[PDB]
Amino acid sequence: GMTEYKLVVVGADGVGKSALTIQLIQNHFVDEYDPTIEDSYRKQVVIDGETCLLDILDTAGQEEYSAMRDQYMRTGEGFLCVFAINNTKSFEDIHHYREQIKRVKDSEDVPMVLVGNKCDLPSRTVDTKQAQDLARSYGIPFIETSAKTRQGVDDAFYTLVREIRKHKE
Amino acid sequence: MTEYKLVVVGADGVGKSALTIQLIQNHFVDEYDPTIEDSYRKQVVIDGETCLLDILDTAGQEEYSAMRDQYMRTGEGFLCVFAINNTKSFEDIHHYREQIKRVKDSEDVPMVLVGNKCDLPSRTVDTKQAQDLARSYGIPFIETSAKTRQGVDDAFYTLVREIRKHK
Ligand SMILES: O=C1N[C@H](c2c(CNCCCCCCNCc3[nH]c4ccccc4c3[C@H]3NC(=O)c4ccc(O)cc43)[nH]c3ccccc23)c2cc(O)ccc21
Ligand SMILES: Nc1nc2c(ncn2[C@@H]2O[C@H](COP(=O)(O)OP(=O)(O)CP(=O)(O)O)[C@@H](O)[C@H]2O)c(=O)[nH]1
Ligand SMILES: Nc1nc2c(ncn2[C@@H]2O[C@H](COP(=O)(O)OP(=O)(O)CP(=O)(O)O)[C@@H](O)[C@H]2O)c(=O)[nH]1
Ligand SMILES: [Mg+2]
Ligand SMILES: [Mg+2]
Repeated sequence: GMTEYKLVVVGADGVGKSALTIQLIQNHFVDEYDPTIEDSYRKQVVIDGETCLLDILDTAGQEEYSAMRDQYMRTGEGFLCVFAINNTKSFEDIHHYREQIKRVKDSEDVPMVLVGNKCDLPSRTVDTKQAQDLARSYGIPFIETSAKTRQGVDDAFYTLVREIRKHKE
Repeated sequence: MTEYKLVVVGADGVGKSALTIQLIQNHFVDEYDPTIEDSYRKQVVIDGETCLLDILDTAGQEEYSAMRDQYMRTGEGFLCVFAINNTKSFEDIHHYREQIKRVKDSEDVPMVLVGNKCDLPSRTVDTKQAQDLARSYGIPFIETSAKTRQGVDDAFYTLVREIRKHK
């Protein structure tokens, strides 16, 4: 009936990790840029008729983290790997997050969703096709999101829960 | 690429148009403008599949239901919408469900029960009562808000998944 899920939101500086989480939890867009150290949020949601208690870890994008990172990558059940569609460097950084999660988990089969955030902006530098091809090579879903409009936000989190559910079964 | 014909039904002022406009245009319509009949196309990716949604936004008023049996036969899936602060709109769900089943000549019709206006603290219809009704119908129940966009994609995507299973 009731199941807890530990979700981890990872990605480079300013991709919108906090804004995506705050949209899901508080139903509003944060226009401010306030760097995260580490925050966690709970949310009880119904996904495919099942009562899920989400425990979401919102991580720091700030580079030079071999600190606290391995522990949450070990504890986390599923990962949202976020890049911003107008930030090519954040997309190139996905390889590093994916590889480190796989290394810490000691598995090639880790519940994960590739998230292309800021899809409300007409300043795209990363094509949907290139990100779709990367997710296909990883064997993971790819979802374009906007923390501003809330487009794809529920889809990204719910898809990740569905991926965790499949892994356990 | 797959086309999906979706029909949004429900009583007067439940937010059928606002839910659709939020999905198609990513904005909330504050104004109340009664619908006669409108349709919208939207290309979306659902579970890796490119879907072309053809959404029919219907009238909540009886006066504009001349196409009702025809769109209930043509429609592949139905969003049956009530407003959580309108008990009469929840009681009206029985009529929409029964007419869809009658026109389709089947008890197995892709359908999602939608409890809209969940952003309002003026609820008159409990989540449990609506969950129990959806359970008795054997259909999913999703609470939505066209204002915040909470549950909107979940409601439309769930309906596409229900159609996909039926097919
Ligand atoms: O399933 C049920 N849960 C309910 C329940 C609760 C309430 N729980 C509320 C969550 C509170 C988490 C708050 C810290 N959670 C913070 C958090 N969220 C994360 C998400 C991903 C990864 C790590 C974390 C972490 C951190 N935890 C780590 O180990 C860690 C490592 C490195 C890091 O850097 C960060 C972290 N308490 C219970 C005690 C006994 C039995 C049941 C329960 C319950 C009641 C019930 O009637 C029936 C069923 C249930
Ligand atoms: N237009 C637009 N802006 C966004 C979106 N998501 C986040 N932003 C903006 O980007 C900036 C950074 O967002 P934030 O959510 O703090 O990113 P972050 O990845 O958590 C930053 P850190 O890694 O230091 O914790 C903010 O000004 C925020 O308003 C989006 O989907 N669209
Ligand atoms: N607070 C809140 N208001 C809503 C929501 N959805 C619709 N409304 C409001 O309800 C009113 C009617 O919405 P509308 O989308 O026209 O409803 P409708 O069911 O299409 C009306 P008709 O049946 O005549 O076509 C509008 O004022 C609109 O702003 C919601 O989720 N939350
Ligand atoms: Mg942050
Ligand atoms: Mg209308």
